[PDB]
Amino acid sequence: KRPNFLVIVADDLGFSDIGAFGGEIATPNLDALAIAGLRLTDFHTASTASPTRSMLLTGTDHHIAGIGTMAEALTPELEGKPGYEGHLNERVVALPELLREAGYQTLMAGKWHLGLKPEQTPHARGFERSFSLLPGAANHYGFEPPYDESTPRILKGTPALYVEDERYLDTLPEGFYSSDAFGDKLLQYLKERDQSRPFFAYLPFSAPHWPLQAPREIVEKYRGRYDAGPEALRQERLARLKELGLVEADVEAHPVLALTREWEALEDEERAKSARAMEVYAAMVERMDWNIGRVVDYLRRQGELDNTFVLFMSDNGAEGALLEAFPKFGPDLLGFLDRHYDNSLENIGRANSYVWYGPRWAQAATAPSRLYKAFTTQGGIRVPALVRYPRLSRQGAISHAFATVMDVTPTLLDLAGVRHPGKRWRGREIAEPRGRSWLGWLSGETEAAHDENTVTGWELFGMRAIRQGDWKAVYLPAPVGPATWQLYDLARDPGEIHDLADSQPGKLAELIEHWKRYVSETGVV
Ligand SMILES: [Ca+2]
Repeated sequence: KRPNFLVIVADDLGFSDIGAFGGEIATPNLDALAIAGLRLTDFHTASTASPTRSMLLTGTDHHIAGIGTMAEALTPELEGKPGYEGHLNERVVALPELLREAGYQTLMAGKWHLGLKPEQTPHARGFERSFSLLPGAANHYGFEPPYDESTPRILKGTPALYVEDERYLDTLPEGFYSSDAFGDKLLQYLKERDQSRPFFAYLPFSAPHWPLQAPREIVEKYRGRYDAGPEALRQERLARLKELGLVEADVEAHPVLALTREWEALEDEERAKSARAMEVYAAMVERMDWNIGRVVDYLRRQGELDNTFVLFMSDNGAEGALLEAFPKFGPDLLGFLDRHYDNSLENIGRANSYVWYGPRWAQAATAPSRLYKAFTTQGGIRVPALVRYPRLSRQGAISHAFATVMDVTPTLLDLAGVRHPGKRWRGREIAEPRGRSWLGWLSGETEAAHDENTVTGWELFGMRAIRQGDWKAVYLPAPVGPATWQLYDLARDPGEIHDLADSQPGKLAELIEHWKRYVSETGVV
């Protein structure tokens, strides 16, 4: 009996946000899956959305698969470079393409971020039914600003661009809210399925990505919950992570780094607005979980859930960016929002608000890790993940076994009984996976899918990392870092605090040789 797959991806959700990962946010559906399943604490993505998604659906690195950098960041200089096409390219075959030609029904509702053009949509790349937001973000209610010369580039790049199969949509339905619409559509496609054949269901939410927006009735459940601020929260999260066994009691958390004012330096009005942004975030996460519950509860009542491999993950670390801090996102983002949105306290969270919660709230959720989204430190690339599938032996536990998002395609092919086609598919050259199937590990035959000699690289925006076993070197250029390689023993120092470059040069030099091979093999520019 071939299993079904349900692959759920949160957008910018933090490590300790979910209850079963140490958080205060109501996530009852995900908690039940997590505690019955396997919770992963050493599972990694890339540091932002589209790199990670290209890896998820191929089993190889984003510099091969077409998102060598984010499409939104491409330059004339990068044009023509293999794997910097700005969309999922044809140097790869996608997981749904392989499963569909083997009898699986491929169903998707959510954010794509792997191409905007017709030949790059889910319908072109293996999904028989799909309801999708093509860009990397959008207003969750479909409220659009005017688009003219004056519009900030970050808003120009995030329109509410939706497609259903081949149909680029003209209007969005009344009551549109991104998470609810994705739950509604995937539920529709499941109810309409051929019940005599398995499905591959992909549920990439755009929540809890900015702009932070959620139903007022849910935000109201969190009124006052965050009045003590993001460092009080970080302390609550760290304590809970340790109580639950997700982090060891002796772990030294990375200090919090922000150019903004600390909570106690803020004025009452400023704190109230920041706390409300976190209340709205919490509601986004709760409402995402509610929609997950609708899908999972349907499958449960169908008697399909126990034969469904359920994977939940976030796509990168929590979002600590200050969007106002980047001229590339402008011009004049704050002024534009002042003149076109209403970010006053009582409107934060509504369709015509536009807020993001900033670096201190983000680092509460990445703690004890260093930094957050778009960095190659663990705060950017270690994300929460769970697997619920009762056939497998390793269930009910917390695992600190090393894993990455590139392992997912090989694992699901393995479970599906489908071989990766090798180096050719549909008359073209394609890449072979760099990840490894989890089935030996999850069946109890081995302790992990990787070992102390496994080598994994990362690069984005000029930031780098290279890992072998539990040794990891990081390169952060100015003014994000010292502009030289730093070396961490993640087994002793998960916070990437103690730079061993000077005391262990032999190890660093080994990892630099691995970095150079990673560059060569994947086409890093
Ligand atoms: Ca993301």
